[PDB]
Amino acid sequence: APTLTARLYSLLFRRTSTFALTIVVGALFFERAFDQGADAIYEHINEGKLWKHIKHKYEN
Amino acid sequence: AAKNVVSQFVSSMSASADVLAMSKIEIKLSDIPEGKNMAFKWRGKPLFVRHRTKKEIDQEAAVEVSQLRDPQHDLERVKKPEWVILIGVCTHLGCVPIANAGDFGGYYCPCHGSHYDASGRIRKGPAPLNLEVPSYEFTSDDMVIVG
Amino acid sequence: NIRKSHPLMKIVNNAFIDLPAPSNISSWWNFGSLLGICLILQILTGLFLAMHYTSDTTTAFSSVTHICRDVNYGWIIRYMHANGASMFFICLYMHVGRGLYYGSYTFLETWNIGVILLLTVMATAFMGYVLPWGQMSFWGATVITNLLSAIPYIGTNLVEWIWGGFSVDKATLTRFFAFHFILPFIIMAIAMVHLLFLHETGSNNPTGISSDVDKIPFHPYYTIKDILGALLLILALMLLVLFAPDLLGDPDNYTPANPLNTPPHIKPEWYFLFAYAILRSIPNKLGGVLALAFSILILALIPLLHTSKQRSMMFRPLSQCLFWALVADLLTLTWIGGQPVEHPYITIGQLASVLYFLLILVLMPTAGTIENKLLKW
Amino acid sequence: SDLELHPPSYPWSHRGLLSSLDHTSIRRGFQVYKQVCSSCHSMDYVAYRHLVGVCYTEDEAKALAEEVEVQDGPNEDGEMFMRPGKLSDYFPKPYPNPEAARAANNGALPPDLSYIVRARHGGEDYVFSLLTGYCEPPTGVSLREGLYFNPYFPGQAIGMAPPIYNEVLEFDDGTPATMSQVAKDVCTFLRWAAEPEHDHRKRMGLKMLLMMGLLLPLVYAMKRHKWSVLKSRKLAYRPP
Amino acid sequence: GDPKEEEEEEEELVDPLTTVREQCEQLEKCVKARERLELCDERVSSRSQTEEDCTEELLDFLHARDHCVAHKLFNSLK
Amino acid sequence: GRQFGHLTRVRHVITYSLSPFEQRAFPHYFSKGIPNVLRRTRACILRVAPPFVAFYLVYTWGTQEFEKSKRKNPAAYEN
Ligand code: HEM
Ligand code: HEM
Ligand code: HEM
Ligand SMILES: C[C@@]1(c2ccc(Oc3ccccc3)cc2)OC(=O)N(Nc2ccccc2)C1=O
Ligand code: FES
Repeated sequence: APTLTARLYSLLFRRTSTFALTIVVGALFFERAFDQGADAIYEHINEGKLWKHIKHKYEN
Repeated sequence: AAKNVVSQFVSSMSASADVLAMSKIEIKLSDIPEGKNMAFKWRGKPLFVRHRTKKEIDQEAAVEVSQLRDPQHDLERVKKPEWVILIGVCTHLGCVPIANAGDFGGYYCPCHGSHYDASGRIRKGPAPLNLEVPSYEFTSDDMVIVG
Repeated sequence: NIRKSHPLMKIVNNAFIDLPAPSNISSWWNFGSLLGICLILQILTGLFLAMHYTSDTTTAFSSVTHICRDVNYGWIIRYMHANGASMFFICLYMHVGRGLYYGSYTFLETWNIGVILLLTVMATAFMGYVLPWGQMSFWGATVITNLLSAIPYIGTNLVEWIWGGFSVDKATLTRFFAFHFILPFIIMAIAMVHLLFLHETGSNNPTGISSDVDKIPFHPYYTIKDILGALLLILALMLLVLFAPDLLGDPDNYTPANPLNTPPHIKPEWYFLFAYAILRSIPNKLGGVLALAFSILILALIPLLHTSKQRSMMFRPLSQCLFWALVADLLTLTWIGGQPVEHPYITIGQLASVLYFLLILVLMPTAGTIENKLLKW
Repeated sequence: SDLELHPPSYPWSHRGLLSSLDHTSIRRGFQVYKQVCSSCHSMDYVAYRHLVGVCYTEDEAKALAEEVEVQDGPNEDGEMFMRPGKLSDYFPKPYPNPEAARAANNGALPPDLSYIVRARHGGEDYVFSLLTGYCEPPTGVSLREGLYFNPYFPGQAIGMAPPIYNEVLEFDDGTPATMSQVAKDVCTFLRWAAEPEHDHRKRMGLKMLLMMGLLLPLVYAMKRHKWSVLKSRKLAYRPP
Repeated sequence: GDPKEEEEEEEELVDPLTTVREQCEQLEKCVKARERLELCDERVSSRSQTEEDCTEELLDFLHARDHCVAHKLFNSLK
Repeated sequence: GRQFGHLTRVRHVITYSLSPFEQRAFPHYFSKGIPNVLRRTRACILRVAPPFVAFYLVYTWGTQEFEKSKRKNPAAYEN
């Protein structure tokens, strides 16, 4: 039983190759998860959007 | 934060208001002479049309597909033979082709040099693609639109 | 491999990596690099705004709105520019204050170059502000330009010359666009010359005592200290852009052109307030503009008035009190410069104006002399 | 003459830090510009497409644009006719050369358009309180001609006839076109006409504090790490 | 009084700003300003030829009214 | 410029130091920092603060006079 940060260090941080690979792969997900999670926060507090407003007009 | 602000700054150089025009200019084309060439704008981009005289039909009724770079036949190109509906830019660079001045059909992009015909499709030079005139729909024999 | 030999990286290394710097420079020292960031900020956004702005009298106000409504993200770029101009002054002010308090002006050349850099950016921001051809842009342009008319004998040929006509019109908006585009490149060159003279001695520090016995490399230390501080400059800039776009921005520039009608109470941008109050104080044309010029041109007299045997004000209780009285006085000038020329205000405004000069030209130097005596030096 | 009062207190639903607009109220507000304000005030910078995003629908935007006639470009004769109504250039311009608005309204020039932020301190409120606050002209002061009196405005006196409560309506919903309700909507809409970016900006703005709240502590910790070595260093002087 | 005339009161048209103004126009600091106004409102009727204005005494009153107008109002609107 | 190796002469001082990966970046951040800021505050209030309250007092007075003098005014014109 080593620790987490240790595992992370051994497998990914030691080399600048992996270190860099890990962060670019980290940004790809962070951006996607931050945008989503953050939009939903923006929406939940508002709700006088163009969204809910739409619902009213699938017609023409 | 870096690609967000770099994207925004980059996306700013893309077009701004421009989601263009209506066009469809009411065209009467059994109105214009036997076979003269007419050009309008459909978003500020020259659209040129000749009629399609008897003698002129068959120069394009005799095509050739077995030796091309893009596929078709004039009659197979548009919906009705003696009635085609061209645009007018040139797939090479952006030199607007002139009315029946070169070889084959009529077309001929100068700006340097390249050929086309009455169907427009490129046959001789530097340009890689056939040009493009959206659809061709008239409405009735006497009237017309574009696309 | 080596940073030291390559004719190019050698400059970089000697400026940002191996430069020996005081172990003890404070947050107050972060502003010079923030002024550099400001200049670059102004340069990038400035440029992208130039890809869409048009310099003709008619479409000027309009093209700017084209940017804020039509051009993708123009609004964010436009606000960063405007709010970047304010930050730039915030930084100038701190930077110049830091130099006064800590005696940094004793580096003659680099301080003198700084004054030039100060006037250059003020010239730059002025031309900038006129660009959208709003009411204040126009009247502000009219006020400031007319200062030159006070100059004896050649005053009017000069304003008309700078106008390219009989008043701020067509010709002026176009030339101001031009000069406003080139000035920041010229600023950039002066700043490199500023940095050159500074490296000759290296940085000063809070104590005013030589740090050659305790130098550290600019690189790991000030590299990160500067990064952290850039992010702070950024937060403060975004807060404005993203929560308070119009806060420092006068509502009247949101209304086009009126060479016929001057707004009721025209109000300078913010960073001109204190100087505006000084100019206004004195009811005289010539003397106002003279007082105005002197109010800024005084920085270059500062070094002659150093009187203390110590460099910094860190060990100088008297000078410290007078320094803040100076700051408090400037803050008063600011308040007053943004107020109507009337009863309580003109008198307050005249007393603050004598105080500013009274404390720089006489109070500070006398404090220094009594601090020396108190110490038996 | 030189005396005057300032606007009340703003409870808008677009006043706080993060705070969208009630896009339904932006609708109603356009309707107010459409039927009432339009006949006097030019709104030179907005267009039918701009609404597509905000209050209407693609198809709806076209339809509303089609209810007017602009002066379309010349054809072969060197003409100048009229056309159904695009979707690409609002511009119902009530008056040609501005002086025509002066002639009609009598001196007074019906100003600007996409209002607030515009030259009016206390933007939306000033307007709301201007429209909603017409009142009886108190004793001692006459009005050179029955101009029109308004407690707010600069100089309490001048210009525009009180155009609110002539209960024009076409609010679908089932919303009572009352004095106030029509004003709240018109100011709300005018807010969006002056600042269309308003909602995106605060969503970004959110992200800026959220990101800054991550990065600030982190970058700070990076600097302390590297500065550790100096902060805890120990000195000793050992002369002969 | 009576329902059919309530929708007619809705067609004769309705109250928003009025019920709130009336209710605020009613209040402490307000009646005080109105009272200061009413008094000055009289001293100009007095010499109804040759004399000043009463613009100022009016402004004070709106200030107090519209203030509590803004606080309370909007809750009713929609 | 000047380079490490040619700055100045130092004799007899020892500097002991630790690796960043061996120490904390925030040891007693609050335990020792708060007291420290209180102390730097005390050390400078008397010089920094007074000029500003002086401006503050003139700020409130000044505006007070402005309002009462011009607007509010129209005091007596009695006949
Ligand atoms: C419709 C609901 C409407 C609104 C809203 C509106 C707004 C408005 C503002 C905000 C002003 C600004 C006051 C100022 O500049 O400080 C203003 C001014 C004038 N208006 Fe208006 N207006 C609306 C409608 C109309 C209508 C239908 C008319 C014509 C009858 C009209 C007229 C005027 C005039 C004249 C002015 C100028 C006031 C002045 O400076 O003398 N408005 N309006
Ligand atoms: C790279 C050189 C620069 C260029 C090309 C540039 C370009 C422009 C343009 C096109 C405008 C008009 C558009 C608008 O108003 O938004 C403008 C306005 C302005 N710029 Fe610059 N600028 C430059 C450097 C500066 C500098 C050094 C400053 C001073 C910090 C500055 C501060 C301003 C200001 C205050 C305005 C008026 C802003 C407003 O309120 O609209 N810019 N600039
Ligand atoms: C374009 C405007 C300016 C830029 C880009 C600029 C840039 C810098 C930089 C990078 C430093 C290095 C360290 C530090 O942050 O302090 C510095 C130091 C200094 N600058 Fe500037 N500065 C500018 C305006 C000024 C002004 C207006 C003055 C004075 C009128 C000035 C005089 C000095 C002095 C005296 C120092 C000495 C450093 C010290 O004593 O601590 N500079 N500047
Ligand atoms: C932004 C601004 C400006 C910019 C730079 C300036 O340069 C100085 C700043 C401080 C001290 C001296 C000059 C001064 C004003 O440009 C401008 O038109 N104004 N507006 C203005 C309003 C009233 C009188 C005079 C000017 C500015 O504030
Ligand atoms: S662009 Fe037409 S031949 Fe080159």
